[PDB]
Amino acid sequence: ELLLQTNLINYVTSIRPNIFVGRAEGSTQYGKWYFEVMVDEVAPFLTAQATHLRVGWALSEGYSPYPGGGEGWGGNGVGDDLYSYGFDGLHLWTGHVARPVTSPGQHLLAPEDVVSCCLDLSVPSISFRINGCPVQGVFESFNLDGLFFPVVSFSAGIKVRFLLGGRHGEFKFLPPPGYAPCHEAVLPRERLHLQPIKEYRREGPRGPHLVGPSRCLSHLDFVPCPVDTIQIVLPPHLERIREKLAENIHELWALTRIEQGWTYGPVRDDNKRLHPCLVNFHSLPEPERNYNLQMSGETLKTLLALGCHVGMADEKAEDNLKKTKLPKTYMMSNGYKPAPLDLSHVRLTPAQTTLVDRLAENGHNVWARDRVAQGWSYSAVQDIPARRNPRLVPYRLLDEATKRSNRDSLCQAVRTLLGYGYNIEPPDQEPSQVDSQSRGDRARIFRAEKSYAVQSGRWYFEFEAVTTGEMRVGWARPELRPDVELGADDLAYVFNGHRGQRWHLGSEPFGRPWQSGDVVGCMIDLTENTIIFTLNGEVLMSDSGSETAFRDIEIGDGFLPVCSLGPGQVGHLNLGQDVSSLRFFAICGLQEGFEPFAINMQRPVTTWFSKSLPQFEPVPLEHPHYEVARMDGTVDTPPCLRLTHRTWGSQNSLVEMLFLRLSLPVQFHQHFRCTDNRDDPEIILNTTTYYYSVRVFAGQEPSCVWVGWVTPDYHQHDMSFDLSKVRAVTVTMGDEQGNVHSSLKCSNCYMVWGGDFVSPGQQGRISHTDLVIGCLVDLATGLMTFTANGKESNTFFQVEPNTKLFPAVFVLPTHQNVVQFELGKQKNIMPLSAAMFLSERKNPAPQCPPRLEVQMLMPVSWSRMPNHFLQVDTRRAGERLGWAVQCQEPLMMMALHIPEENR
Amino acid sequence: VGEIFIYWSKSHNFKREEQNFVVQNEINNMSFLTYSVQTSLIVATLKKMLPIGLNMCAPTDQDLIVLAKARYALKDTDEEVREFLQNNLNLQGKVEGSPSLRWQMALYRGVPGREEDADDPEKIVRRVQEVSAVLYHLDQTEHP
Amino acid sequence: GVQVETISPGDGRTFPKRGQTCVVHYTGMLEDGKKFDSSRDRNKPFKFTLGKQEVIRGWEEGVAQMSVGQRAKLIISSDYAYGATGHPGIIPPHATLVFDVELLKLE
Repeated sequence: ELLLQTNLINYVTSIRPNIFVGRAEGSTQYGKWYFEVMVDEVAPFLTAQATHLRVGWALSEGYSPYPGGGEGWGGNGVGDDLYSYGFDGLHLWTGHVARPVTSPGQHLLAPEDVVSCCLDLSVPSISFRINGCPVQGVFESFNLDGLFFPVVSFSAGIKVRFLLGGRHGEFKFLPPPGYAPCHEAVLPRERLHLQPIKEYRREGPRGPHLVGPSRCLSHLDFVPCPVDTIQIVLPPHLERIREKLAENIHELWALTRIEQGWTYGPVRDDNKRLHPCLVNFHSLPEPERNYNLQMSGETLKTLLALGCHVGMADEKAEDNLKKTKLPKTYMMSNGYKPAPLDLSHVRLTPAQTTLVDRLAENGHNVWARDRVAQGWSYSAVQDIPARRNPRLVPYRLLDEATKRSNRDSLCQAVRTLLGYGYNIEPPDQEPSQVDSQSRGDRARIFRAEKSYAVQSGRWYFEFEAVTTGEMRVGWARPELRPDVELGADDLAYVFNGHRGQRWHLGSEPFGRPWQSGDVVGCMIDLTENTIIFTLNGEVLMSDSGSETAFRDIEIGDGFLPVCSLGPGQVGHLNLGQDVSSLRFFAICGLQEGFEPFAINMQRPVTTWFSKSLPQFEPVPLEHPHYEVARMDGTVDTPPCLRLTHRTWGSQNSLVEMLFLRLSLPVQFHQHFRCTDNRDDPEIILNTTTYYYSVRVFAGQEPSCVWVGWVTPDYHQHDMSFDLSKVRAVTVTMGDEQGNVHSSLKCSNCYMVWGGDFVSPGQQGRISHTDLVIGCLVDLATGLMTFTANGKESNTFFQVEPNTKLFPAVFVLPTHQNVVQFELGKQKNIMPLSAAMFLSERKNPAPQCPPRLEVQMLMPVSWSRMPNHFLQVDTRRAGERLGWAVQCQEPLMMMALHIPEENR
Repeated sequence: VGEIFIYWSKSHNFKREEQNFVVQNEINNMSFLTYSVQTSLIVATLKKMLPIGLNMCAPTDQDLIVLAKARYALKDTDEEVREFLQNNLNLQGKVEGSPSLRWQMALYRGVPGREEDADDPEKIVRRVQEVSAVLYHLDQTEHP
Repeated sequence: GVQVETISPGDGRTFPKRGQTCVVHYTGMLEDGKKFDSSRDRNKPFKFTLGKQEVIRGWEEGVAQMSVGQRAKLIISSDYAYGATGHPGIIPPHATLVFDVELLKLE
């Protein structure tokens, strides 16, 4: 528990199909899904550690198992966090806890085993079947704030196959009634295939490509959100047109019908191309003419709702408008020619075209919302009897074919309006910065290891931009921070060629933007203290015309190659170990005397990257905003750790969620026991209950404070935190015929909201008193209770033996004095120190040793990149065999384990 | 271009005449590139052509280039430097001496057609003398 | 203690008999889940003869219930394990031991 532990562990990696399913209010996605995994080969012990193979489901946002070491002893796969739920033949895995699950003929997943996974988002629940035999266990009541995808996690030595139904793997067992094959969940714009998850690295023709974050859909992206139109009231001067617009669109529609070959006939015979409605709009039946009259009215009403200004301009143009002549051949049995008004003169402006796009989107979204209300859902394969459609998805996710199929009709409609002579002013498109992500924390930074820092000489390296988006490349100081944008501070001199800027302590125009395939050559000359950039061999010049990009550079501790890729970006960093691989070194730099950065290194240069997994780190002693004071105990107060906001109530003040914990955990016992104000010696010396309080200072709104405990695997940097955001799941085990034997609740955050203890009358008014929330834990029974101002609360929790819990406080500061960890005690209740430190196990005197300190959650941190990666082969075996994943070459790593943090 | 730059450096009236021309005509040298010695096209053109000159000097010849630069500092004529190199054909950068002369030399061999060249001691002396003179005068120019 | 839970099935017929020599691989863990021993780390099967009291009572009673080729998890209480004394420096006093044992062959 004190010395760091070491051990050799297998590398573990995850593979999924690009299938995403979720739930949301009014979503267009079906609820029940089913898939299978068949195991062809497994080597139980390819290395000294047992082979890893787990199958199950995972949540889009949150399941980010990076290669190397993570929670516990590394090798993180399905079920090693509260975002994934896995099965390994013998155990249900979740939250890094394995719970044995009964099944006929139990055994670890072996060759020729078929695992059937069922996900019912209605309950919600996840269930398994092994070789058709039910697995007597279920996951339920888990969070539904993302998209779920099938996943298999594995170590080297496996060969398996996803069976997704249809032409993507024929199921070996019949899906349970109501569940849908997962091959139906593939989005219209995508093609089914197997991919890794949250990869920062891949292979490519000339070497490894570095990859930026991947843009992921949200479960709310499937909710059609059209603009309301019923409250719109049609104006009379639009009403007059409404009719003629209906007739004109009908003329065009019938023209297209006859072009495609439609003939007039009394009944819907598409086989013979018969068309009773091919008759004139005036001759068209009244219900149908009215139906068209509506769609027209909705078109104009949507035009109004978007904010478009529509106004009569020229009646002379309306008079001039002439119907195009129709060939006599176009005369079908309708006995009518659908004459359209020749609108050739009319030209659409680019803003008008964007408007047409918006009308098409709104119309499609309205239709989709209506169908969802009827009870329809999306499906790659149409099924009219089942109310499953291949188009029932929000417009943004539709394939280009249908999108243009709609834009054509909408553009013709607006053309008709303009021809009738209407000024059509698009709304002022007020900029709306989406800022969906934190820019500083979004782009992933890849840098060379600090030990490679160069302090003299003339060095060169190359960076090919596979994509053409946001990427920066250049030289960084060893102390570069991971959460700051490159060049936003003084620690990096970089070039951002999406718009052609230099970055150091800010941006400046420089150079020209690259295109796909362009190679930027970065040179640093430490004899002249300059930095030069070349694009495809040609030096990039400033506006002033200077060849150098930066000058008067202080050497300091040296420089490192660095790059940053934004979401969806791909680069290729060539440090020049193989001098022949460099593409423009000879053209510029070789004769100038620059040396490739890694010219004479036996081994490839190690790199580190900015991992976006929030981690708890001690509060920096020089933090610009947060200060922690270690208050000594007195005769009337216990030891305390007080938090204050230095920059409160001033310009530059930072006000955001703050997630704090204490450096040391309390650990529950291995076995739980079977079923005036002076401490009583025997009670205090035989008690297993421990206490600590949090004082929320007056002026700090209790509604912005959460007090309690966290487990070692809390990694949520949620700026809008609520107790509803806490990860939770229930694992239920029973017999063959139900009869639940056990139902365990698993979570990583056990807290009480400060708003629960605000008096209903006091609500809405600031208070002048402090709020003291006390937390009690019985390490021998697993029970957790809370009190507020001495009054017991109704919130209680139950944890399993061996659970580690860190005291924690989540707060949004609203005052200079925020909160105070009070490490005191109660009558016959021991302080935290007695549970945290073995030497103090029987010492009732509260203490706060130096090791106990306040830590805050930091969103990004540096992480070493493995020098070698698992070689996974994914391929479509066949229309019946499914999609095969294979991994045969073993790969191990020596892992250093911090006992107290369980990572 | 190198001989023209050498004349620009040696002869001194030519400098005033260039400067007077540029100032009197108010022709912006920066516009042509994209007043001062840097703006002077005589040195700029040679700085642009220099890589093409260094490219005919094999990496092994760097030490000879330094020696020739020393002679030109001693103010020897071109013939004197030519004879100096001719007799001191030795003192040629050895590949085993440093890794730099290994990877540089490998890359230089890589270029097609660079196998028959450097066979001729007269050829080596030609190139070293020329590039050394150019570099020497460029040094004087860049650092007054 | 000892309780045995199958992981992979064996032949189900050939069981160790007193006096036979069992060849096994094993991976030892404390009840907390901390590895403390593994024959696979040394890459050499461990051999022991039943009845000679060479291994702790937990192994003696557990491996006897496994068929050749079977892999199984043995959970051994302290009393059947090193118990109160505790193998100093490795096993704390009063520790329950969890082993992942594969019975390769008999000889």
